[PDB]
Amino acid sequence: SMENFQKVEKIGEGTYGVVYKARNKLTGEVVALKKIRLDTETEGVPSTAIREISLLKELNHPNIVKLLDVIHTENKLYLVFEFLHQDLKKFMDASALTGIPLPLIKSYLFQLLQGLAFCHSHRVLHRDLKPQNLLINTEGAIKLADFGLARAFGVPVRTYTHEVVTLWYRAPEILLGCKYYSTAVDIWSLGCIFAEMVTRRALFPGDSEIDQLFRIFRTLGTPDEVVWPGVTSMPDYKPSFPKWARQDFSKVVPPLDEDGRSLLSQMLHYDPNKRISAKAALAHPFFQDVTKPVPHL
Amino acid sequence: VPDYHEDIHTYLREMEVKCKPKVGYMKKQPDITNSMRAILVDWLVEVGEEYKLQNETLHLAVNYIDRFLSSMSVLRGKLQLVGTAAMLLASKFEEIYPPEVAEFVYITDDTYTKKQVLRMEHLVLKVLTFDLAAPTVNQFLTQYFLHQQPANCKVESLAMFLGELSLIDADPYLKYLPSVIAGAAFHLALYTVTGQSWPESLIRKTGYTLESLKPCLMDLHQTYLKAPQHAQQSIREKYKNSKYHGVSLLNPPETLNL
Ligand SMILES: Cc1ccccc1-c1nc2c(OCC3CCCCC3)nc(N)nc2[nH]1
Repeated sequence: SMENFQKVEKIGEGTYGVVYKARNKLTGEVVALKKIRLDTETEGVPSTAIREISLLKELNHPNIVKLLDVIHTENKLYLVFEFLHQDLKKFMDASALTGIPLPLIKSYLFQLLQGLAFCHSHRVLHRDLKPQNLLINTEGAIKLADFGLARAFGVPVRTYTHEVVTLWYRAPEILLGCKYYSTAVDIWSLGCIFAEMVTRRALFPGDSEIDQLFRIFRTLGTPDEVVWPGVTSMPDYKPSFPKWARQDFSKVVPPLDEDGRSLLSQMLHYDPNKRISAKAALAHPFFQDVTKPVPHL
Repeated sequence: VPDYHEDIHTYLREMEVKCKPKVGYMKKQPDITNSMRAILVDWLVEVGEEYKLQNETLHLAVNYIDRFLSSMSVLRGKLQLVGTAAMLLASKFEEIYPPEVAEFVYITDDTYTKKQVLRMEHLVLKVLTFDLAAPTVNQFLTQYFLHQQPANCKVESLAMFLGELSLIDADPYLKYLPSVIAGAAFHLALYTVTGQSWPESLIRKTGYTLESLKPCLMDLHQTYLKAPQHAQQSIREKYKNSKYHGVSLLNPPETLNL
């Protein structure tokens, strides 16, 4: 079953499994293999893999990582994906001295929003967008990956898992314990990632949920009933929250031009209902001139 | 949040046809029958209660079973085993906290071993080729519910019941798609409680008309009227709980006048 695949090297570790680079000996194709151990005696096929596979087969799109094959054994389960060369996080760290050129930021953000709109249009939440899970190839593509935490949703949504999204990229409606959340939580993640491409450091590196809220508030202002009808009702809202003034957005991500600031500001709108959709984002004037440069690996 | 409502509706409408079990499958099952399937499904409803599982989970499980049986011939002694694994898979896919495999082995009064349930799980995955994200009556209902003006959760709970009732009788409901059964369900609920009809807004959205729903509606209405006397009763019991405003305790209309 794997007779044809030739291991090249470990690439790392998922929400589970180990990931390897391999070549198809017969076709020459380069792939990534996610290897999951199962057992019997235990809990069977992990719900992460069940979701990742089922959703990943429906989501076929140029900015979503391609699941090529699924190999069964009694004991082993292999997910075969197209190989991509590195992740955004690795890339940004390599772009230390030079910064990432704005046309490339724009390209990458355009494509991520494309792929994210596609997820959202097929009732899928990613729920874990961050540079580690955004993969880039040597031809200008960037692609959503790691659907380990993804989930199929319904209209209107019901309460889904709370322990969700990596801290630094977590939307405030989740931090505040709101019983519903939706697509808006993924856009906030992009928002944060967009700011991170520009400034190269993370927009809200909190080390707890409270520290993370406070960082959001000190940048965006403490929300109240006028900015966000309903906040003072939410489960983890506290009337003793310090009330910080909103900072002028030019200060938040200084290198951004007016269009960029506009976009970023809507991607980080507190009220999810008014926050921008990936669909709507693709028509934003920020993108009027977008192209597709190849980066420098 | 409507920015995607239409795109999603469209999508589920395509996918329901790709994920639809093969209509005449029971004829080709040499050892099981519609009536055994009713029993199994009714039991599943029971399991759903015990473990406080979502209705969505029920509906997916049923979908899985019907799809599995559309190509895998199974002996009656093993039907429950399929059932169990479907339900497990459904829980894994849909639930925040699925019950553990040990719990599933529990509720099959020691009929099967853990190892079997786990093997069966693997075989259901292989047979359904991991395609678990299947549209359900529930997912359709829930969208239709956005068109009530105003919401009446007597209606919503009533539609869910009718919808759910349909899972049990593969004859005739296996030949109707989820979106359509949802249609009938919603209309019938709506009529019974408030005396109103399938809204014009839903015509525009679904393309379905009272006309196009008539076949299924007849089947449903009848099922509603004979519900008290059905061999299986787990759903009626369930839908008496305050949770669903005891809608099963409501009197079905004598006529529809279509
Ligand atoms: C992420 C990475 C860094 C350096 C070299 C290769 C890769 C890489 N990971 C890949 C991968 O798995 C990445 C995935 C693994 C689990 C962590 C989240 C991302 N899949 C595919 N198709 N290509 C990959 N390339």
